[PDB]
Amino acid sequence: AVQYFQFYGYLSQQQNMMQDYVRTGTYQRAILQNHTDFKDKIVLDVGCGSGILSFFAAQAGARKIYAVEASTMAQHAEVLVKSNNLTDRIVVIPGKVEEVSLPEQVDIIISEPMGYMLFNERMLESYLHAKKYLKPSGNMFPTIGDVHLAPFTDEQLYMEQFTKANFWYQPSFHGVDLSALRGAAVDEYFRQPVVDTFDIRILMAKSVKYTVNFLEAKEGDLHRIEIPFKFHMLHSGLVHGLAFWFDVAFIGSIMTVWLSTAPTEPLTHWYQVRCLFQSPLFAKAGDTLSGTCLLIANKRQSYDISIVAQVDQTGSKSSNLLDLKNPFFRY
Amino acid sequence: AVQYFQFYGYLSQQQNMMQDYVRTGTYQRAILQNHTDFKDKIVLDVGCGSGILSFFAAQAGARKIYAVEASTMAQHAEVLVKSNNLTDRIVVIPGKVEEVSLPEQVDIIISEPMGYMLFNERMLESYLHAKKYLKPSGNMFPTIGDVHLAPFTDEQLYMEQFTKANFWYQPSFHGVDLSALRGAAVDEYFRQPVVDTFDIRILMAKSVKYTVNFLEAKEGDLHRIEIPFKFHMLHSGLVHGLAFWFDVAFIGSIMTVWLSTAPTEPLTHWYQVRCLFQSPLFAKAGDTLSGTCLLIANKRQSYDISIVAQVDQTGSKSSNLLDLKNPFFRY
Ligand SMILES: N=C(NCCCN(CCNC(=O)NCc1ccccc1)C[C@H]1O[C@@H](n2cnc3c(N)ncnc32)[C@H](O)[C@@H]1O)NC1CCCC1
Ligand SMILES: N=C(NCCCN(CCNC(=O)NCc1ccccc1)C[C@H]1O[C@@H](n2cnc3c(N)ncnc32)[C@H](O)[C@@H]1O)NC1CCCC1
Ligand SMILES: [Ca+2]
Ligand SMILES: [Ca+2]
Ligand SMILES: [Ca+2]
Ligand SMILES: [Ca+2]
Repeated sequence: AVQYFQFYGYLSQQQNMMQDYVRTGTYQRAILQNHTDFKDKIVLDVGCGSGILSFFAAQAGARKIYAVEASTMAQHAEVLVKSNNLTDRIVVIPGKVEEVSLPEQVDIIISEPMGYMLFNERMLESYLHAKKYLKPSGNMFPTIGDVHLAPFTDEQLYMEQFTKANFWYQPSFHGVDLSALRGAAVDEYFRQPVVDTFDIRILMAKSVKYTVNFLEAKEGDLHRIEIPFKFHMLHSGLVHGLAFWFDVAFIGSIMTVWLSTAPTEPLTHWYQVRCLFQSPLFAKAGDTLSGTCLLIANKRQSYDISIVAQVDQTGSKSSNLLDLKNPFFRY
Repeated sequence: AVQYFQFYGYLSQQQNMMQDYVRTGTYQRAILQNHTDFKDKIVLDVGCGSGILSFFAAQAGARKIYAVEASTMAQHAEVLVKSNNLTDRIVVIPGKVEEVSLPEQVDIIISEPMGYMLFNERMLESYLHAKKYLKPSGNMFPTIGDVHLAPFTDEQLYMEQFTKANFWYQPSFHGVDLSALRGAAVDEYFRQPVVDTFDIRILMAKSVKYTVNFLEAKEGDLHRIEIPFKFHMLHSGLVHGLAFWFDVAFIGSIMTVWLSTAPTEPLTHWYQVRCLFQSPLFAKAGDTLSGTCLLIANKRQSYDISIVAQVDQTGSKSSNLLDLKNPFFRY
C-alpha cells in the first residue's frame, strides 16, 4: 500500500499516463461536450493525480472542484493549481477519499479508476465509496463500465509458454538436473495474464458483456464478480483462452461519450488482456463454449481470476486460476 | 517484505539469474577449485533460491548442506534435492535465516547477497547475521567485497534527463500549462541511479575502493557506509557524476576466485550504476575531485545515496541525494 502511493507519486508515471492520447482526449471531450453538467456545479475529483480532470471541470465552468489524491502527487497538483491561477476554484485535499473531510456534497464525481480488465488495482472501490459525497441528483463520470470476454485461438502464444519453460529441461545445468521443475515453470507462465494487443481475426465468437453501473453499484459488489458465458463458435479450431477488454460510458445531459480499449479501437495503455487455459479446447463452428469467469478480490489490492469453459457438444473442458498481480507485458 | 519474497518466489526470476553465465560459472569455479574446503564439511546456504550453490557444495563432497530460503522458492529447491537424489545431504529449511533452527554449527557459509552497487536489497545483513552458525575456523564464500567509485563524463546521459522532463514545458496541454512542474520532473529523473554498462573511456580518474570483509564485519556496519574519495583527474572536461561497480573474492585454501562486475569485464546482470550530479563540474587533468559518498539504510530494504564532490583547485561543488529503490534501467 506504501508501494502503490509511492509508484503513483512519480511525475514520470503521470507523464506516461497523460501521453495516452485516447485516454486524455476522450475525458476532455466527455467533460466539455457535457459542459452544462459542470457549469457552476460542485465536483469531486477522486485520485486526481496531477489534477488534469479538475482543470477540465474548470474549463467547463465548475464553481468548486475538490481534488483528492492519497500520494505525494497531491503537492504537485497544488503547484499546477497555483500556476494556472485557480486556487479559488480547485482545492487539493491530500489523503485517501475514505479518510478526508469535504465541507459540502457534490453534483458530480469524476475519476479514472480503470485498471487492466477494468477491475485491476481496485481503485473502483474508492470511486464507489466517494458516492457518500454525491447529492441524489448527482452524476458519475464515468457512469457505467462494460467488460467484454471472447474466446481466442493463438497457437504462437500458447507454444511461447512451453518454449520459455524448456530452460528447465537441462539434465546437466552445471551438473544439476533441472527437469523435475519444467512442469512447475509451465504452470507459472500459464498463471500470468498476457497484456498486449492482437488482431480481432483471432476471436472465435462474438464477445459477451458484464456491465457495472457505477451510479447504483456498492463497494461490496466487487469482492466477488461472476461472469457466466455461452459463446456461439463462429470458427473451427483450438480455443487457447479468453480475451478481455472494457468500455466506459460518460452519460451526460447533452451526450454519451465512450472510452473503448477494444481491439477494433485505437490502442490505449490498457492494451487488452488474455488468460490462457492449461489445455486448449477443440470447437467446431456451431458448437457452444459455456462456463464462468470469476474474479475474487484478494488482500493484495488485486484479483484471483478463475476461468472454466466446456464445449457443450463434446464435454471437452479446461480451466485456469490466474493472478492479475503478475501480468506478462508482451507488447 | 511480502512483495520481496513473492518476487523471488518465481521460477522465471531464478531462470533469469541462472542465465547470468559469469555469475553461475564463477560460483561453480570458486567452490570446485576449492573443493578440499568443502570435502566432508558442514555448509550453510543462505537465501539458496533454487539450491544451485547447495548442489555445487555437494559436487565438492560436503557431508551436510543446510539450504535456507524465506520465499516459496524453498518448496521448488526441495523438489530438485529429491530429484537429484541428495535428501541425506541437502536439507532445505523454509524461513528467514534470522528465525530458523540449525542443529549444528557449520564450517562454511555460501551465499549470493550482492545487489546493484553491492549493498542494494540488504540481503548482506542476512549473510552477516548467519555467522552466528559459523565455527571460529569457518570461511565465508564470498569472503570480501570491494565497491569501486570513479568520476565520469557523459553529456548524452546528462542531457537525456532534460529531454525526458521537457514534456512538462507545454503551456497548453489540453488548455493546461504544465511548465511550473518542469523543474520537479528534472529533479526526479536526476534522483534515479542509472543501471547500464558504458565504455571505460568515459572514466576521468582511476577508481577508489571501499572494502567490506564479510568474515569480520557485523550487521550494524551497513546502516551507514561512508566512502570518502580523492580523485586525481586524468582528463579535462565536465564530470557529470560517479560510476559504481563491485568485485567479490572467494578466498579458499587452494585459490582466490574473483567475481567482477567492472566495465572492463564481461557483462553481468548487475551491469554498472551511475549517479548524476544536479550540475556538472569542470575539472582539468591534474586537478583533484574530493568529497564523500554516503549510503544510509532506510526502512524500505534500500539506501539513500548522498554524493558530495568539489574540484579542490576551483571550489566548484555539486551534490545529489539519490534513491536506490527507483533505479532507471537504461540497458
Ligand atoms: N489508468 C491506469 N490506472 C488507473 C488508476 C490511476 N489512478 C488515477 C490517476 N489520475 C490521473 O492521472 N488523473 C488525470 C487524468 C485522468 C484521465 C485523463 C487524463 C488525465 C490512480 C490515482 O488514484 C490515487 N488513489 C488511489 N487510491 C486512492 C484513494 N483511496 N483516495 C485517493 N486517491 C487514491 C493514486 O495515488 C493515483 O494518483 N493505468 C494506465 C493504463 C493506461 C492508462 C494509464
Ligand atoms: N543477484 C541479484 N540479487 C541478489 C540477491 C538474490 N538472492 C539469492 C538468490 N539465490 C540464488 O539464486 N542461488 C543460486 C545461485 C547463486 C549463484 C549462482 C548461481 C545460482 C535472494 C534470495 O535470498 C532470499 N532471502 C532474502 N532474505 C532472506 C532471509 N532473511 N533468509 C533467507 N532467505 C532470504 C530470497 O528469497 C531469494 O531467494 N540480482 C540479479 C543481478 C544479476 C544477477 C541476479
Ligand atoms: Ca483550465
Ligand atoms: Ca554446464
Ligand atoms: Ca550435484
Ligand atoms: Ca491539446
